[PDB]
Amino acid sequence: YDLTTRIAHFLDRHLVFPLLEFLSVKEIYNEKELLQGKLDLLSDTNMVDFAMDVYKNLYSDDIPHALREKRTTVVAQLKQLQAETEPIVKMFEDPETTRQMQSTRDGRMLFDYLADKHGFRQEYLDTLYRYAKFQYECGNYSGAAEYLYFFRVLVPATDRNALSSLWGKLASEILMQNWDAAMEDLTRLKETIDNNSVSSPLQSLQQRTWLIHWSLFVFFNHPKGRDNIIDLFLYQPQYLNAIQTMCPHILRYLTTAVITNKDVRKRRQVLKDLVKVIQQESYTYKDPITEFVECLYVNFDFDGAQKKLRECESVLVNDFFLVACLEDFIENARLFIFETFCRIHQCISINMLADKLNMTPEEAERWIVNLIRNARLDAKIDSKLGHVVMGNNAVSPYQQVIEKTKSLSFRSQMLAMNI
Amino acid sequence: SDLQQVGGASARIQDALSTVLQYAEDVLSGKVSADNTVGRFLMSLVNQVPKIVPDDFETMLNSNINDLLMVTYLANLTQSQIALNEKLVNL
Repeated sequence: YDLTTRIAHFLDRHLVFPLLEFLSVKEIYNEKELLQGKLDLLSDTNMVDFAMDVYKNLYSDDIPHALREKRTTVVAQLKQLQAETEPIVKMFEDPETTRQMQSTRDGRMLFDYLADKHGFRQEYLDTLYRYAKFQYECGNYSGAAEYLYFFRVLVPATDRNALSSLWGKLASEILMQNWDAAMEDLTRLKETIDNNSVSSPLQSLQQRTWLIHWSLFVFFNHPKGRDNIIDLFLYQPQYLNAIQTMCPHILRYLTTAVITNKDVRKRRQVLKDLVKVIQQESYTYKDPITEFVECLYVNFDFDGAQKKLRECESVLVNDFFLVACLEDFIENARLFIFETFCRIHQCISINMLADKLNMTPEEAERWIVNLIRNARLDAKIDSKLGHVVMGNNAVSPYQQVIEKTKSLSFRSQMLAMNI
Repeated sequence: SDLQQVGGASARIQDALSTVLQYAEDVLSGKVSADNTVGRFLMSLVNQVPKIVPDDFETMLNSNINDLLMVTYLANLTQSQIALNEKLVNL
């Protein structure tokens, strides 16, 4: 692929502001912890997710990172460190810097209202340029940045400053929880990547990763963002080669967002073109919980598979990542493996499903009746042995061939009989 | 059809012959040369056709009549497709 040869010389030399260091010596579910570390570096420090990281397993070392930025909210980081009792004696930058920033906002704010009121085209651009330095320097001041970016955005060096501003507004208001602003810049970012800029190797890759970071976590209508991201740049499960790929996780959410919002016909293409392409072949042997879902599905097992998927449910229900639709994923994973299994089956005992998944046999019967009720399974149910029996053995293919061969030719001869 | 008429002509001679053979025994005394001899000829016929008797076998026979009819139907379709090719190339 073109853009892949662009990657091939470079070899994971990505430009990230945290450099390389993330929260060390982590215990539970190491693939999830490793994923959190590559994501923290590629999102330029998350922040919010540090609390989530500590909630699943007790770690002290967010303090670590959390002490070293001030523009989240100076008072919040200072309260976080003094709750811990970190005895820094290095908190002297902020009263000087914030006092310069206060004078800078008010001595911009007077011009803010004049430039709006006068409406003069040079004055508004000069006031915007005089603003642009300040909001780059501190966006905490978040609503001040949003007011500035509501109108013009663009300053004389357009591409870099506009694109960094869209990433910064999207990142800030995802952290602050202002979803409408985040939804606006998810939309504004995917519009902005067309033209593009110089598109020097790493820039295009960072843009792909930023699209993954806003799409990933699920607030409102993220299945539409799933549709927009996959056919954008043409269908990949990770969107980078050069062996080190591990984002890792997006295919899990993507598969569920196909299953609960679309027909599964349709998962035949996902199996070839996302699962068996070499980017996922690289990812699969870095995530055995993802591997069990795909490897059990493609080999069609009946009773190693169902136990291992139930074993995987136990880890997945203890995933503290944002995803919204958690039991929706798990329940349609149970349905989709059963639906896949039943495609060519002769029989299934109602009890033998029930023992296996740890459910009662009546609950299992009513669940199978719900497959039939939705037309996800042709069947008869034996009332007195308690077994569901399938029978789609279609005797006589000849007629539906006969339909087509003589409908076209005979009517074509009738068309001929008129000149 | 000529063979079927010869066979039905022969079968009607058998009905008439067996009627006379029995009636010869009823009238006074007869059938001595036609006793276990004819009873073996009639069994020789019956053992071959219809072979056996149960429901499994007539169901199998009717399934074969449907397949022979399906082959005959497909032969009408091949001949009609040869006709569709014939009708296109003779205009």
